[PDB]
Amino acid sequence: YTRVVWCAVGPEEQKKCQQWSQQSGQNVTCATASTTDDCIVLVLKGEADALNLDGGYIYTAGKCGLVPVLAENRKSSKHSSLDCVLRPTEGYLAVAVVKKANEGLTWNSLKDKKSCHTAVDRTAGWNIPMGLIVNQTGSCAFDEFFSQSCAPGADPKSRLCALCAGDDQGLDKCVPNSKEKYYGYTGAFRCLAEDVGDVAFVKNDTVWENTNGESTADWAKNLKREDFRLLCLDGTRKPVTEAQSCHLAVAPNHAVVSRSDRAAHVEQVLLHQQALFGKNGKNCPDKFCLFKSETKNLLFNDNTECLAKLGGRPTYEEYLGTEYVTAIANLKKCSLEACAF
Ligand SMILES: *[C@@H]1O[C@H](CO)[C@@H](O[C@@H]2O[C@H](CO)[C@@H](O[C@@H]3O[C@H](CO)[C@@H](O[C@@H]4O[C@H](CO)[C@@H](O[C@@H]5O[C@H](CO)[C@@H](O[C@@H]6O[C@H](CO)[C@@H](O)[C@H](O)[C@@H]6O)[C@H](O)[C@@H]5O)[C@H](O)[C@@H]4O)[C@H](O)[C@@H]3O)[C@H](O)[C@H]2NC(C)=O)[C@H](O)[C@H]1NC(C)=O
Ligand SMILES: *[C@@H]1O[C@H](CO)[C@@H](O[C@@H]2O[C@H](CO)[C@@H](O[C@H]3O[C@H](CO[C@@H]4O[C@H](CO)[C@@H](O)[C@H](O)[C@@H]4O)[C@@H](OC4O[C@H](CO)[C@@H](O)[C@H](O)[C@@H]4O)[C@H](O)[C@@H]3O)[C@H](O)[C@H]2NC(C)=O)[C@H](O)[C@H]1NC(C)=O
Ligand SMILES: *[C@@H]1O[C@H](CO)[C@@H](O[C@@H]2O[C@H](CO)[C@@H](O)[C@H](O)[C@H]2NC(C)=O)[C@H](O)[C@H]1NC(C)=O
Ligand SMILES: OC[C@H]1O[C@H](O[C@H]2[C@H](O)[C@@H](O)[C@H](O)O[C@@H]2CO)[C@H](O)[C@@H](O)[C@@H]1O
Ligand SMILES: [Fe+3]
Ligand SMILES: [Zn+2]
Ligand SMILES: [Zn+2]
Ligand SMILES: [Zn+2]
Repeated sequence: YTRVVWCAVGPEEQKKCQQWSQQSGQNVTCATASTTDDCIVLVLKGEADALNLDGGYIYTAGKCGLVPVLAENRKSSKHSSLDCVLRPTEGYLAVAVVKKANEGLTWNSLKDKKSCHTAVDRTAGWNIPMGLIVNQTGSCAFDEFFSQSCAPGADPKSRLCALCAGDDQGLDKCVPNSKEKYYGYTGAFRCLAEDVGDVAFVKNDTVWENTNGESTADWAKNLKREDFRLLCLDGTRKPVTEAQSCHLAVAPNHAVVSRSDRAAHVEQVLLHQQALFGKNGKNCPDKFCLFKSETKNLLFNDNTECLAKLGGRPTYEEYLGTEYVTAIANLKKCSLEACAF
């Protein structure tokens, strides 16, 4: 058989990947790159096999010929009798989150406010909110909309990176990897929690997972759900319990992608690796947990119960959904079928 070469984005993911590799008996090994796009390029070159991607990155990867293999499946209600690996995914809720204390901030007064984004090109953090904003403002100048932002992956000298903080030393400001303090779901929510931004573009789960003691992290320790609100598209504000009626979109779950020629083997290896290291995994938590990273969502989201089989052997467009694909396409006209590499 062959080994599977995972691609880790940044040095923290690399550390986790190297643990996984050690525990896997080298069935999985690790390549690393600085950005998700660079990992995609490694995969395209055949120098890595696979990584797990947000839907916006799935679009990039898809255009370049990479295919979805398995999807993250979090806890559900529905389809409650089937195994996680066979339970249909549900998709996560992209939300706009503000402080309750920031009274009178709504969707319609976001202009010239400070924003926190997971990263450029990600679903909840970018594609959905900026796609909506471009459409409603009828302008492609999404780079001049918020007074300041943290939008990892944007030009570090620009207003879209002005709120980003980098790493301990204050290097890597605005890089789109976990070295950036305000990267990703948990980083963007932290940017809001610390009042660096006025609004965070994250998902519903992020808010719950980092409040009311669900996170023991210093910046999250003491956060309370009731101190946050969601911005609905109709201009109202709701408690974070109302995400099902106050979201920006429903997003397709992050999913593993590979070259088509390696998909079957990546799939088999992953199904076995999560049997060992997944949620009820034979050797998790004693040895290693693939879906834990102390809240940092490294390699996979920490709320992943399993990687689930896809159904209909879907193309990247089918997996993302035609509506989301066209929304992305429309947005990218601002910055039209390619491989961008
Ligand atoms: C925004 O993001 C949040 C973070 O992801 C989401 O919150 C999380 O939601 C999930 C569930 O969607 C929660 O997971 C659960 O946590 C529970 C406690 O830790 C677990 O314990 C029990 O789980 C059972 C299964 O869900 C529940 O029992 C029931 O299920 C039975 C059988 O299906 C049903 O049967 C009925 O029961 C009735 C009782 O009176 C009876 O009258 C009827 O005749 C009928 O028999 C019924 O549905 C029942 O409720 C049980 O209640 C426990 O919950 C559970 O296994 C699961 O792991 C996370 O805890 C949430 N996380 C946090 C931090 O809150 C949030 O949902 C999301 N928002 C939106 C809108 O998507
Ligand atoms: C920012 O603005 C842009 C521009 O408005 C916007 O892009 C537009 O997005 C629209 C929504 O995706 C899109 O409109 C479409 O819907 C048509 C049908 O959608 C269907 O739903 C019904 C009901 O569930 C079902 O019958 C279908 O199964 C579809 O799921 C779609 O197609 C048609 O084909 C059908 C046959 O296959 C026919 O029955 C029917 O006659 C239609 O011809 C359209 O192709 C289209 O997807 C707009 O096209 C699109 N505009 C442009 C110019 O591209 C972005 O969405 C927005 N950004 C954000 C983030 O919101
Ligand atoms: C690494 O991958 C190999 C190949 O899939 C696994 O090998 C299994 O080994 C046991 C014991 O020799 C056999 O009974 C199985 O038949 C092998 N797998 C298959 C399906 O051929 C091995 O278990 C993996 N190790 C880890 C730690 O992941
Ligand atoms: O792959 C299943 C995905 O289903 C949805 O996608 C729909 C989409 O809503 C619609 O525009 C189109 O007509 O059909 C696709 C199915 O490919 C969601 O995008 C996701 O929840 C699912 O991954
Ligand atoms: Fe995402
Ligand atoms: Zn092999
Ligand atoms: Zn909806
Ligand atoms: Zn198909």
